[PDB]
Amino acid sequence: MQATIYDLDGNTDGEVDLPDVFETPVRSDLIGKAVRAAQANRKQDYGSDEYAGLRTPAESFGSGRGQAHVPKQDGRARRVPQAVKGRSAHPPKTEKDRSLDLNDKERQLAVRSALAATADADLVADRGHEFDRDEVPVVVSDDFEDLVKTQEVVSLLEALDVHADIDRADETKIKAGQGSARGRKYRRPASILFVTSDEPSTAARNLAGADVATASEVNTEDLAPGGAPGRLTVFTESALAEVAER
Amino acid sequence: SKQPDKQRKSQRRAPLHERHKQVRATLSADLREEYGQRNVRVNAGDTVEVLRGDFAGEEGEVINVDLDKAVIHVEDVTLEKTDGEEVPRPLDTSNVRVTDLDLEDEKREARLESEDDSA
Amino acid sequence: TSKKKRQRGSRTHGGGSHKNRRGAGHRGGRGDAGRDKHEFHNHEPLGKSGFKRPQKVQEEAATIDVREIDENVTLLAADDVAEFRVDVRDVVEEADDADYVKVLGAGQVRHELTLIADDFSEGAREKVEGAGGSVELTDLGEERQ
Amino acid sequence: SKTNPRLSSLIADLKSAARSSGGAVWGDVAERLEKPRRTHAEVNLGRIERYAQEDETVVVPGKVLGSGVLQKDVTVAAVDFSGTAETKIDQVGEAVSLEQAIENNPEGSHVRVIR
RNA sequence: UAUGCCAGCUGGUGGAUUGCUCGGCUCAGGCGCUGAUGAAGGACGUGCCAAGCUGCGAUAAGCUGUGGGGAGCCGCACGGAGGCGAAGAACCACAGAUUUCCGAAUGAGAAUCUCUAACAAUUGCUUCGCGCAAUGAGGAACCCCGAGAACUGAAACAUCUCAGUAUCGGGAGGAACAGAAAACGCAACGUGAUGUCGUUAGUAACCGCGAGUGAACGCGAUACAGCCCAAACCGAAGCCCUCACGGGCAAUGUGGUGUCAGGGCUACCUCUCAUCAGCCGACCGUCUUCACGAAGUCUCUUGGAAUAGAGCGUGAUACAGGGUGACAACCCCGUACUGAAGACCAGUACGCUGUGCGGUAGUGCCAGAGUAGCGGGGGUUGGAUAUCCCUCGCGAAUAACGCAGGCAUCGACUGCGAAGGCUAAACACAACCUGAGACCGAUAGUGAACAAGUAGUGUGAACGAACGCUGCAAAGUACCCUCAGAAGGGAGGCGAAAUAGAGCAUGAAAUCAGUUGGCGAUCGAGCGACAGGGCAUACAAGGUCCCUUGACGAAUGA
RNA sequence: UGUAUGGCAAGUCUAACCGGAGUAUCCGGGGAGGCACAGGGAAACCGACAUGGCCGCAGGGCUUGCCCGAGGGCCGCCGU
Ligand SMILES: [Cl-]
Ligand SMILES: [Cl-]
Ligand SMILES: [Cl-]
Ligand SMILES: [Mg+2]
Ligand SMILES: [Mg+2]
Ligand SMILES: [Mg+2]
Ligand SMILES: [Mg+2]
Ligand SMILES: [Mg+2]
Ligand SMILES: [Mg+2]
Ligand SMILES: [Mg+2]
Ligand SMILES: [Mg+2]
Ligand SMILES: [Mg+2]
Ligand SMILES: [Mg+2]
Ligand SMILES: [Mg+2]
Ligand SMILES: [Mg+2]
Ligand code: NA
Ligand code: NA
Ligand code: NA
Ligand code: NA
Ligand code: NA
Ligand code: NA
Ligand code: NA
Ligand code: NA
Ligand code: NA
Ligand code: NA
Ligand code: NA
Ligand code: NA
Ligand code: NA
Ligand code: NA
Ligand code: NA
Ligand code: NA
Ligand code: NA
Ligand code: NA
Ligand code: NA
Ligand SMILES: [Sr+2]
Ligand SMILES: [Sr+2]
Ligand SMILES: [Sr+2]
Ligand SMILES: [Sr+2]
Ligand SMILES: [Sr+2]
Ligand SMILES: [Sr+2]
Ligand SMILES: [Sr+2]
Ligand SMILES: [Sr+2]
Ligand SMILES: [Sr+2]
Ligand SMILES: [Sr+2]
Ligand SMILES: [Sr+2]
Ligand SMILES: [Sr+2]
Ligand SMILES: [Sr+2]
Ligand SMILES: [Sr+2]
Ligand SMILES: [Sr+2]
Ligand SMILES: [Sr+2]
Repeated sequence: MQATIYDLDGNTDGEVDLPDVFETPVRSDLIGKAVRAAQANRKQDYGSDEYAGLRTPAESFGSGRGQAHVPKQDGRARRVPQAVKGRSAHPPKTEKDRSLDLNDKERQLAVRSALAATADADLVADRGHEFDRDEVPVVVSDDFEDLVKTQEVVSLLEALDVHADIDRADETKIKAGQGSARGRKYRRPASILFVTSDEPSTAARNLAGADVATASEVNTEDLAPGGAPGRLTVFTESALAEVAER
Repeated sequence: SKQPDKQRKSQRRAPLHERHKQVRATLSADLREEYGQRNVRVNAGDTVEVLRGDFAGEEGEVINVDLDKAVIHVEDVTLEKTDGEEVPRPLDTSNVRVTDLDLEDEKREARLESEDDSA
Repeated sequence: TSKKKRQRGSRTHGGGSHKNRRGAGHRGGRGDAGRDKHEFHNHEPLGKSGFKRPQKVQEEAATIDVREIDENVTLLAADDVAEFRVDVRDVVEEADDADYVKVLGAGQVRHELTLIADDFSEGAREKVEGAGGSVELTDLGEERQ
Repeated sequence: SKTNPRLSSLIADLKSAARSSGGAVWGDVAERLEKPRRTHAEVNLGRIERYAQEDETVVVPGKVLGSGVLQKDVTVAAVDFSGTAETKIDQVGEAVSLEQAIENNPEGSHVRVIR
């Protein structure tokens, strides 16, 4: 198919052929499997102290004093799982493999499928993104990589009728639960992904919910956050070309 | 650190010289233009305007700056005890704005006027 | 919902009487215990059988059936096209760490092939010669005497 | 329960064609595709060459693999073909998707089931 | 209706629950020795008033210097009194001063004290004098060398297994150990120091051939680095102490040469950039710390308080996180960007000085003995005839010789020179620093969020808890009455709230006081389920229900 | 050792590790090696049906009982 290139003013500047990978059939089950694997592989090993509750010479008195055969020390119960201050019976273990394996072919197919989901305007709108376009992904010229100011990227996205997505992501949610105590108090909607070629866009990175990536290493996660296909993306002309052989 | 526990810890357990940054208030439009700073370390000679509490809108001289409790006393910003004595209501400098400065110290004036440093 | 997830409330977790899931007595001893007494069933019988030759006096031959060569001749355009001629040593995988290359005779030979290998089976010759072809033994293959 | 959306659609399409049109094959193929993956067909070319004939579409209720030789000018229809299978079939005949076979022949006529 | 039963209401009791996190738990990166120059640890001191903790040491919460920092300060800990600070304090970094007693504890003794100069004790050097030095003890685990169980498994048990594990003795370091082939043995026209990781593989091997046990060569990686003696031939040409003088060592050999690309000697060719000794000496990177650092504290409404809702506006290489009277990019700290310092890499790399690599011919000059090897007895190992080691006995050759290649002997072949020595880097741990989290969230998580190894128990070894939360601000309740009264109570005052009033957010159940509804002093006990009646009921969140008659009308049926 | 789902398929998967980077995630390398592709025999050693016959389910075909009949079933035959 054909993809319309846009200049830094938001006007048309020709068109190049939209590569073959954008016609790869959308496969949400494989995309979801790849995101599930990526999210799991960054999780840290944890577990309670191997000796927690075992640091006592507590012994059971056995039969005779009208008491249950529970290990006691200084007339206080210890060690056993049913005892207060006792060991955890089946606790989280550090030795546990918390990683998920994925075949390269299966993962590569998911990258290709997620890239393709980016080319369907209805799937992108189904995902939740707010925009006023027909043609998707938004293809921009390589001169996008030379932009320095964030405010300049706002102007271009306003000219491209695609800024409404950043307004959607300009609302932080204060999560329910104790994640707050561990550093995970806030979260926000995922907005526009910016795929460049040389270096990730320093100019676009701070935009609400925006994620910046490069064509050589853009993965399933930035292409489909949370496993949900169809992210409103914007490619650089050279990025569109390089993302073809992935 | 991004961790909340460590963040609050470093603020409460901060040494005395590092507690100066805990008693900083925003400068007025004129003072921001004059010295090239957005905020300043509140001194016991400065005039301040209350922007947030129950005393919002009131002006007054800064009578005391407690570094340990990271709080300030401003003139007439008081509470009336049961006996009748008017005791100061401590204010967080974050809810306050500096209108006039005490430049009796040569070092503070020089620090405010230098483009490479800040006060 | 799994089997494991439906166990809360069952008391016994599928173990029958609560007197069952105790120690090793429920298993009849630890590991392979009683492989000749109470649990002799479906166990390989006791004893020694045969001998082993030292591993460095052992030869490992790389094998290939005529059917594998014959089905892939048109696809093997990177090898000699005579009046087809193919050096089998260049076709078989893991032929570096192997002692010798042997062509076996399973399947059909629909083409006229001139195969070069270290060893051939009686049936590998019969099928190649029987369809207008030749069999060439290597200088390493000159051990058959 | 199938996890692939494309297979779920193919089964639904094979069912629609079995009921609407006069076909008995597509509903029979749908029933095998609803069965576990291990029971699905994993057929090599040497079997299509042995049992198929020209002008009779070969229907594989699974996947076609590339071992062996195929000389016959046959049209093979399957859920998927391996890279080598599709290449070797297109050289002498035509490798068609089961999805196209339902559109080209909704009545399921002149067709041979191979597994 | 008393005693009383059930449910509820008001108030307690209790401290669950919800919310909160100054603590834990785990992972990751960095870094890593201390001590006779007396450590670590402990004791006793030390403040204006000082019990605990922390700090400090008779100069005692401290003294000096440089730098940073800055108008405040006098630790935890908000008191009273008083004091210090522009003579630039506090505070932080680096450096230094002081640094009681016991403690390896070292003059001698001793429950932290005492008695009349002290490296006690063991050593090396030696001016033979404690003159100059060394050792001792500590450290989270890691590391190396020795000693070495049992429960257990085998459904008993003895070999075997648990296991060279637990535990014990000795010892080093920041890492240890190992290490430049008498190797390997995909047998080769092949590999080429050593660790380690992946694999080889639960393969070979062991084993009441039961249960169990269990490598290696090779390969892919990580990191890479190779050398010094003894002897031959030289023979004092040498080394140590001292400023010197001078002394000490050394023919029982200091020093030169040399070290399997064998070397030496003799005769020659050429040449060095090898090696060894020594000088200089980083970039980068990583870890930590620091400087700088954009933009609203505008309108209205609610509120005790606006970070809320509605409205308007701004920054962003900064929309990580925290603070702030409620949810904050723009109020404060920070965060991006840029820059700075220290530490580690590393006294390494590079560079340099000096030295001199190598080759030919001849020469039986040299080349590590209780060894190699054999035997008796044991341990250990996968090591089977073929592991490694200990012990008793025996015991060789001399490169023209010897060892190895998984049974012995002999021959051939291939590999390699033991019985002397050193060696960077890649790997282990987590004390210490920093970072991180689908970990726990105060009966959890450490025993320990609190006085925590605290209170407390035991002669002792040892054992060992519980206790988090007023409020936006102490505004932490003046005055009056009562009372034996700083008690308590009443009234009163503050605050949005005192049912937030001090172990003070919330405030469950068990349960207690008072009280409401129902039952109740002639009557029977799994306490109820389902039906149906009495009596009782503010709203809200349910709105149906009764009777005449009529319609429909299964089975059944006058 | 089964099973369900998914990728690839006469193949399939990388391990340690290396480079990149948005730096534990992730992108690209890495096939060492494992399992499968032939078995039988203690070993020496030898080395197989890309189909020859008959039934016949599903499905297809026809002129509507008659044909073709994957899979499956019964035999042949082949390796040791
Ligand atoms: Cl064998
Ligand atoms: Cl097949
Ligand atoms: Cl080798
Ligand atoms: Mg516990
Ligand atoms: Mg909750
Ligand atoms: Mg300034
Ligand atoms: Mg003494
Ligand atoms: Mg036993
Ligand atoms: Mg037995
Ligand atoms: Mg063992
Ligand atoms: Mg070996
Ligand atoms: Mg020398
Ligand atoms: Mg043993
Ligand atoms: Mg606790
Ligand atoms: Mg309370
Ligand atoms: Na304990
Ligand atoms: Na009891
Ligand atoms: Na793990
Ligand atoms: Na049980
Ligand atoms: Na090899
Ligand atoms: Na009574
Ligand atoms: Na360190
Ligand atoms: Na005290
Ligand atoms: Na000191
Ligand atoms: Na000494
Ligand atoms: Na002496
Ligand atoms: Na037993
Ligand atoms: Na017994
Ligand atoms: Na045994
Ligand atoms: Na504020
Ligand atoms: Na012996
Ligand atoms: Na050898
Ligand atoms: Na508690
Ligand atoms: Na391979
Ligand atoms: Sr008894
Ligand atoms: Sr303080
Ligand atoms: Sr304080
Ligand atoms: Sr069961
Ligand atoms: Sr037990
Ligand atoms: Sr038996
Ligand atoms: Sr291979
Ligand atoms: Sr090397
Ligand atoms: Sr020697
Ligand atoms: Sr032999
Ligand atoms: Sr409690
Ligand atoms: Sr006792
Ligand atoms: Sr009152
Ligand atoms: Sr009765
Ligand atoms: Sr009727
Ligand atoms: Sr692969």
